[PDB]
Amino acid sequence: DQICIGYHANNSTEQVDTIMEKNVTVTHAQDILEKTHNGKLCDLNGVKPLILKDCSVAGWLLGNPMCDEFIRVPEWSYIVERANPVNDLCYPGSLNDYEELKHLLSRINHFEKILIIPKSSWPNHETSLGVSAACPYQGAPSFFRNVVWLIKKNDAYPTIKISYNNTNREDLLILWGIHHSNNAEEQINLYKNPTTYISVGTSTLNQRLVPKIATRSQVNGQRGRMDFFWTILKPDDAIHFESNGNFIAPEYAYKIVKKGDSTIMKSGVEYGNCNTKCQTPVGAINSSMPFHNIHPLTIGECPKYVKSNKLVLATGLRNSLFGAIAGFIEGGWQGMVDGWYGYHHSNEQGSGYAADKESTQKAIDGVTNKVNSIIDKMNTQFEAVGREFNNLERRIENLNKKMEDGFLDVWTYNAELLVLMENERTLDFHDSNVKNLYDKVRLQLRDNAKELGNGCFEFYHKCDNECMESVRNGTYDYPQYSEEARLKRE
Amino acid sequence: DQICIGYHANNSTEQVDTIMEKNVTVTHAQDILEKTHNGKLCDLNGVKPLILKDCSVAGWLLGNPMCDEFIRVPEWSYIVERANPVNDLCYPGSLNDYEELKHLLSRINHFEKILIIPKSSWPNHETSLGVSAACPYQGAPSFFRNVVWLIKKNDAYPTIKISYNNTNREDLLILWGIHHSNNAEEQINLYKNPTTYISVGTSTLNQRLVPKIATRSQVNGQRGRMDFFWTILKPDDAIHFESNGNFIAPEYAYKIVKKGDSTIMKSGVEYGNCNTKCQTPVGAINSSMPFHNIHPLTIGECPKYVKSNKLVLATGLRNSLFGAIAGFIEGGWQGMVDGWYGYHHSNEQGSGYAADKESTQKAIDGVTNKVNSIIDKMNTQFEAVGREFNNLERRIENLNKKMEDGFLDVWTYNAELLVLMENERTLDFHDSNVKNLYDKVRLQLRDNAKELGNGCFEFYHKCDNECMESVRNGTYDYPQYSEEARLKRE
Amino acid sequence: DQICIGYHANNSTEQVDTIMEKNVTVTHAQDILEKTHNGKLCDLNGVKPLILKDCSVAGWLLGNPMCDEFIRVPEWSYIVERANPVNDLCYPGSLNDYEELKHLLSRINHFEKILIIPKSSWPNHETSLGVSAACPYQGAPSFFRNVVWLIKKNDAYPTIKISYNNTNREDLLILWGIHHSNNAEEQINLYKNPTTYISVGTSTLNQRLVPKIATRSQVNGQRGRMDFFWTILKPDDAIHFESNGNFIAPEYAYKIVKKGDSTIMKSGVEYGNCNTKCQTPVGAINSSMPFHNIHPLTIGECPKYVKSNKLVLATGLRNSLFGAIAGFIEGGWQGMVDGWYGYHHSNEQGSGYAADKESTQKAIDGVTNKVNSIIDKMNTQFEAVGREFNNLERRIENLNKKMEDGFLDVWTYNAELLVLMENERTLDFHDSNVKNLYDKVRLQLRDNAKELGNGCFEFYHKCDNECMESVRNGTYDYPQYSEEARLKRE
Ligand SMILES: CC(=O)N[C@H]1[C@H](O[C@@H]2[C@@H](O)[C@H](O)O[C@H](CO)[C@@H]2O)O[C@H](CO)[C@@H](O[C@@H]2O[C@H](CO[C@]3(C(=O)O)C[C@H](O)[C@@H](NC(C)=O)[C@H]([C@H](O)[C@H](O)CO)O3)[C@H](O)[C@H](O)[C@H]2O)[C@@H]1O
Ligand SMILES: CC(=O)N[C@@H]1[C@@H](O)[C@H](O[C@@H]2O[C@H](CO[C@]3(C(=O)O)C[C@H](O)[C@@H](NC(C)=O)[C@H]([C@H](O)[C@H](O)CO)O3)[C@H](O)[C@H](O)[C@H]2O)[C@@H](CO)O[C@H]1O
Ligand SMILES: CC(=O)N[C@@H]1[C@@H](O)[C@H](O[C@@H]2O[C@H](CO[C@]3(C(=O)O)C[C@H](O)[C@@H](NC(C)=O)[C@H]([C@H](O)[C@H](O)CO)O3)[C@H](O)[C@H](O)[C@H]2O)[C@@H](CO)O[C@H]1O
Ligand SMILES: *[C@@H]1O[C@H](CO)[C@@H](O[C@@H]2O[C@H](CO)[C@@H](O)[C@H](O)[C@H]2NC(C)=O)[C@H](O)[C@H]1NC(C)=O
Ligand SMILES: *[C@@H]1O[C@H](CO)[C@@H](O[C@@H]2O[C@H](CO)[C@@H](O)[C@H](O)[C@H]2NC(C)=O)[C@H](O)[C@H]1NC(C)=O
Ligand SMILES: *[C@@H]1O[C@H](CO)[C@@H](O)[C@H](O)[C@H]1NC(C)=O
Ligand SMILES: *[C@@H]1O[C@H](CO)[C@@H](O)[C@H](O)[C@H]1NC(C)=O
Ligand SMILES: *[C@@H]1O[C@H](CO)[C@@H](O)[C@H](O)[C@H]1NC(C)=O
Ligand SMILES: *[C@@H]1O[C@H](CO)[C@@H](O)[C@H](O)[C@H]1NC(C)=O
Ligand SMILES: *[C@@H]1O[C@H](CO)[C@@H](O)[C@H](O)[C@H]1NC(C)=O
Ligand SMILES: *[C@@H]1O[C@H](CO)[C@@H](O)[C@H](O)[C@H]1NC(C)=O
Repeated sequence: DQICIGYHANNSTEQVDTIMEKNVTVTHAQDILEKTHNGKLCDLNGVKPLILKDCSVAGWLLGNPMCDEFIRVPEWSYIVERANPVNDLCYPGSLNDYEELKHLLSRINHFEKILIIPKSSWPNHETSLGVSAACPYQGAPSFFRNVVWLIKKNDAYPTIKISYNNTNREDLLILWGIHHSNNAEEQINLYKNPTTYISVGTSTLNQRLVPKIATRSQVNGQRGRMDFFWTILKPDDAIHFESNGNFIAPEYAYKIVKKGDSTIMKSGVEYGNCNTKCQTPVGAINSSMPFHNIHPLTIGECPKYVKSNKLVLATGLRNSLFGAIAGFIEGGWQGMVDGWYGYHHSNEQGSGYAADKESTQKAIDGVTNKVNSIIDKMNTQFEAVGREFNNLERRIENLNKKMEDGFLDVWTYNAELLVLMENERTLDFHDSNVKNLYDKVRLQLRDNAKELGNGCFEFYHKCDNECMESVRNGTYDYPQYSEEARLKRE
Repeated sequence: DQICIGYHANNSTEQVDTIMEKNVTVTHAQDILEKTHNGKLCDLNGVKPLILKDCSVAGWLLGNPMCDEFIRVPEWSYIVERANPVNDLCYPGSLNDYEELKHLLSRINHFEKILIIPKSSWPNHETSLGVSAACPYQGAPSFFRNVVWLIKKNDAYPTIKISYNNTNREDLLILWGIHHSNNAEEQINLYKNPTTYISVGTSTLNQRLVPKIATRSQVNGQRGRMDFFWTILKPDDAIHFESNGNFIAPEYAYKIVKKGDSTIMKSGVEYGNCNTKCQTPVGAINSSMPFHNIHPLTIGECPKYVKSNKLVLATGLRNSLFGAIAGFIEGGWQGMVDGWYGYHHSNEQGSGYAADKESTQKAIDGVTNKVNSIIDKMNTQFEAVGREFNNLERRIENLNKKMEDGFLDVWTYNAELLVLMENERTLDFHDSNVKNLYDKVRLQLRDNAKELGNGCFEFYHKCDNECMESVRNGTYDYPQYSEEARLKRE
Repeated sequence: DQICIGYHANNSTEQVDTIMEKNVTVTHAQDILEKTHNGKLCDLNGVKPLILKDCSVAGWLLGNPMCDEFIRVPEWSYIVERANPVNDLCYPGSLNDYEELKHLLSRINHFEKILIIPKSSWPNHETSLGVSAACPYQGAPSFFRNVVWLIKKNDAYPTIKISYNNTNREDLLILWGIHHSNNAEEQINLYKNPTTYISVGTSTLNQRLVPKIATRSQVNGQRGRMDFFWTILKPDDAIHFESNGNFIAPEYAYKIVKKGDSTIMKSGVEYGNCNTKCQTPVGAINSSMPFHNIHPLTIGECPKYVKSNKLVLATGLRNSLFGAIAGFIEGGWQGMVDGWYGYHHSNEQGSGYAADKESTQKAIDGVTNKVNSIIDKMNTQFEAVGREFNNLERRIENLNKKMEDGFLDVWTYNAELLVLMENERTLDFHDSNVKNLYDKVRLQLRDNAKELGNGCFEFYHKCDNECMESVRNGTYDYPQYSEEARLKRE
């Protein structure tokens, strides 16, 4: 007749890591790392992204004739740009402050293209010959569609003076440019006037552009260049243009109607007619996990990114330090299904495994609260944001990279170290709960049984099946059976 | 006759937190998080801040007529600017490198304004007509006070050639500007010469400015603009000006006399006739706490800033795992008052509580060192710093924000998780102490007493007051009571 | 007859620190902090650094005559520049985008200088008179060696139009400049033409420079100035120059022939004819430690930098929580040399110390895995990178300093805290191992021996050497001796 104290065992092969031991097989564990993605671009909470295909942001905004698909865009959730878009600037040149514009686009969800300067507004200039073979449409020379390349009419280019007063209640993004002619003859053939300028003024802009007539290398078959500029025209302000040549004038502008969180994503994976709450450039995530290792650059409600390949929290015991688990109790009980700790009883009346629901719920509550506390502390982590730099901005670009990679390393260490330390603490917690139950039965039985040291108490007397129950309840009468044990001794 | 091992209990209501359990009621605790402020701006270590009221830094340095109170400014400890000061550049335009200038002022505590170019130096130019209705003073057109808007005199504007040599040993801040006229007629009416320039040279400066005569929107009633510039003139260098018009000459310049720690605080909170060692834009801090959650931007000897709402360290024990505290000892004793651990005796002469000074003093040292160690580990933390950016520096501004918020989240997690883990260890430390003291007494008594299971030992022999003390003294003589206890065992 | 449990003791004075206690003398300990350096500059894996001595990067690349030593530099590992080099721009002026050029250079291991435009390319210009006493050589006026200050010939300066196509298959760094003359007479005396320009154009570059003819302060005896500019001509692109004066033409250019890891170190420390794998501006490191506190800016396979003065890991035991070590055992054993824990026996055959191999090995494996896990987690620490900023870039310079200092503080805290926390656990780990060993012999001997409480068990029977061994072996035969012990009892 004997009562035993033991712990759960099963056939779980899930492993966890600790500071002192790797690949410790536990009865119960919880993965906290998401490692899977649907491999496709999806709508973000019902709203489709804007996929520019082979067109860049500059080709869309200025109206590269190969980008007609986006002459009018519905509202987007985010913008997808392929890494090296073919249709960028059909006519060689530049777009000033291009990275500051992209940063501004990242906080905009909808444009409305409005005509602000009709071509009828230029009665004394030519508005139909401003085309180039560098900007082909259907094999024929063309140009950007949102601006107009004005040239001379009847061998004259009168001085332009025009003002647009923004009458909408939303800000307007407006683009214009300057053409850099190739030589003094071409300068005259196009604009007649040999010494030209472009003036642009608002309440804050005070720009003067002068053509640079020089020899340059051919790009897209052209030695000329076009330098484009942009501004944000505030609701009740006006923009004033003055030019005697080389003016690429605004025709259409963009009314910024919806502002909100967005990003310009560099991805080439295809749209998949799906919805998600979390998008990465490699694919969407559907997960309640607190961590993921898919990609740093995400948008939406996402898990926290880590470079970890494994993040598994030990919730259960060591499968088959305080000296109980794998100590004087050498192995787990597979026949014990309910509860994490309990007793095995043996007498003439019967035999069976009985769980200690009191000690078990204490352990489940603590183990569960630890998992919740761990998840809660990682709500506020560093999240990378898309910042673009140009070729003479390589120091701040490198500072950016080192900062974003720095924080990511800090949080990767924080997540992996916390799991290791608390896994160790959790295993030691189960070991302590078993010994406290072994000491609960002891100091209650006393010399009514000999403690064999294997976790069992060999009763010198005999126990009813209800006798074993009373100790499991926590109340047991030592004097009632004190007499039978003395005779059994010797 | 018995002796019991037990621990402290009081009417404390303080709650601390651990990884497994929230809201644990302990007997003693140490809050480390200051959460209150006086809601006012104050002097810093006896030095008043420079409150610019509604004047910008630009308005003070150039000398907006609305800023005349700041003509002579005493030494300051920090500068207070409203978020949108209304007295800023009364004549529209810009101040070049204004954020870089604000950055220099953050390391400056006092200027000495000096007259470097008197109006008598302009005998062939008009010095009393450079006024505008955009810069009103007392119901008449006026102008910035520290610069001079020079005009043609007798319908002439002879070329200016002037040098100022810094003969002071202090660095000199000098400001000048250019006026952009509105059309060719106004250019003649103001400065007879139609084609003008400003040249400015030092040992490192080589600047040429040319007015931009174009049409702009009216701001503060003016379609003109004034662009201002600045430089620091080293102690033996000279600045050389040449101009045939549109020149806004210096008159007064600022000698940097005191360099040190200061900040451009942004706040509209009022001055409260107070002194502090620690100042935030929402209020001043008077605390010895190691942490605060008032505001990231502080100046002076301040606590470390965290986003936490609660940061309370456990120092005492759980109020009313090794298995003693709330284990076989069901609860603490209110009647034990001079220590955390001790004994309760009961004999024929009476009863009473006694604290074990040895074990309580060891636990006090360990708990105090843990508190001190945690404060010391938090000595070096991220300190947010005011850095300013303009409308086309939003990428770097966004970089700055994410870095300062990212370090804040890292150190907030560190503070909170360390308090959680160390609070758990502290409670288990108290529980272990009590078990080791229980075993210490169990070691002396052996079979001369009985282990009840609740922390008490029922003596088999008679133990008077001197014998009770010997068990507390650690000098219990077992052989002196051997036979009586053996007789009582029957 | 008697068997004791106890633990190792030695003559160690090594001390570790814990959260609750500092300066704990432990039996064995592992330093993880490197604190020493040879105070010299060395080759990096057999490659000698480029030591510019008193020449700046600008003086080297432009070819300041006082830098001739660096006319043909072999491949380097890192570049060493003094903090304030004396031979910088001998003719005063600037090098544009200098900090960005230094950032490109920090990723370059070898230049091959080539002659791209020889002086024969200038038949109608004077090529021997472009010298200055600001750039002495051998007591006579000279000039930068890689660039040609062209001058009028026969009182004429024909317009220069030249193109260079990069026919090499590697990137080409090209430099050029513009001379700002001092007045209209000097302009004519040097270039005949009063109104001059320089145009430069590539596939991406479209630059126009115009002399600024103004009064400036004398620097190195010159009121004039030279502004220099650079570009990277890609392997099949062309650069086009046009000018009618003030042009400082390229002569030699630098082919980028090896790209690689490198850095521009600021140091006055001497080369010492040494080799290293890890270099620091104050000295070289020869070390296998995982952490060092020498300097944040290193190059090579280096330890991770912290601000700590001490980082020592407890690997062994407290020297002479669970209540065994310095508890009921109360002291270590000097006679016990072959393990951390074990037994001292005493019988009629003699006495002697013996170690428990199993419990010692289990502790050796755990502590070794602890040390390795701590080192492994700190492999991805922040690595500071040298980044230079000019006088009007003080905001981003401060942002940079704060970021690198903030990560340094974060990772210093992580190291000190993890060493503190794991040290405390390790000492407890040993305490628990001793107790579990003590309780292993207990529960096996049972009432066949008496429990002294000082760690020893007094046998009530005769335990010969094999009986003593069976206790260490775990094969004690309880029934064989039971009657002899009950006979000795009472
Ligand atoms: C072109 C030139 O040498 N100008 C010097 C000027 O000579 C003029 C003369 O050519 C003309 O015929 O007559 C007028 C008067 O009607 C002038 O006399 O005379 C100045 C003084 O009167 C010179 O200034 C002295 O220049 C010094 C520096 O000498 C160097 C130098 O070492 O940098 C001499 C070099 O040969 C010369 N470089 C070249 C390529 O010709 C340079 C060059 O002139 C400057 O670097 C360009 O700014 O100057 C000292 O600066 C001294 O203080 C100053 O008086 C004119 O240099
Ligand atoms: C009007 C015209 O065609 N003038 C002759 C040039 O065509 C010719 O230079 C050639 O130009 C080629 C590109 O031709 C376009 C273009 O960019 O596609 C055609 C456009 O009609 C024209 N646009 C305007 C407003 O005139 C455009 C324009 O002239 C340039 O873009 C201005 O920079 O050129 C191609 O580049 C060839 O390589 C080139 O030879 C020149 C020289 O032969 O003579 C002109 O009469
Ligand atoms: C063209 C000209 O030189 N003068 C007269 C115009 O100034 C005037 O335009 C009006 O000017 C108004 C503001 O008038 C001031 C001002 O800024 O307050 C008055 C100043 O005395 C004058 N300053 C100087 C130094 O001469 C100032 C100055 O001309 C401008 O700043 C130069 O930019 O103008 C106000 O803006 C009105 O809305 C504007 O019409 C016209 C019309 O009255 O007559 C001109 O002769
Ligand atoms: C821990 O203690 C705090 C109270 O000090 C509890 O916070 C309040 O809980 C009630 C609902 O139970 C809310 O209505 C209050 O708004 C909470 N905040 C207060 C009073 O400041 C908290 O819920 C407790 N947490 C647990 C797990 O028991
Ligand atoms: C500003 O004033 C000082 C004092 O006159 C000038 O420095 C002196 O210049 C003269 C002639 O060049 C020398 O003889 C003195 O030895 C110089 N004294 C000192 C302390 O430098 C200085 O040249 C002037 N600064 C400028 C840019 O002209
Ligand atoms: C832990 O388990 C995985 C998969 O079985 C294995 O790849 C890995 O090598 C194991 N780690 C160790 C230390 O054995
Ligand atoms: C644009 O029109 C509105 C309405 O009259 C007017 O208030 C405003 O001043 C105009 N803005 C400019 C820059 O002319
Ligand atoms: C607890 O006891 C102290 C002293 O008796 C008393 O000052 C205090 O008010 C009490 N606190 C509470 C919450 O009752
Ligand atoms: C401590 O013991 C070791 C073993 O011989 C010895 O090498 C060392 O020098 C000793 N140190 C002192 C201070 O005795
Ligand atoms: C620890 O040891 C060092 C060197 O012996 C000593 O400087 C320091 O004062 C000691 N610290 C404490 C708390 O005793
Ligand atoms: C340089 O020479 C090659 C020869 O193939 C030519 O293809 C190339 O276009 C030239 N580069 C320029 C900018 O003309």
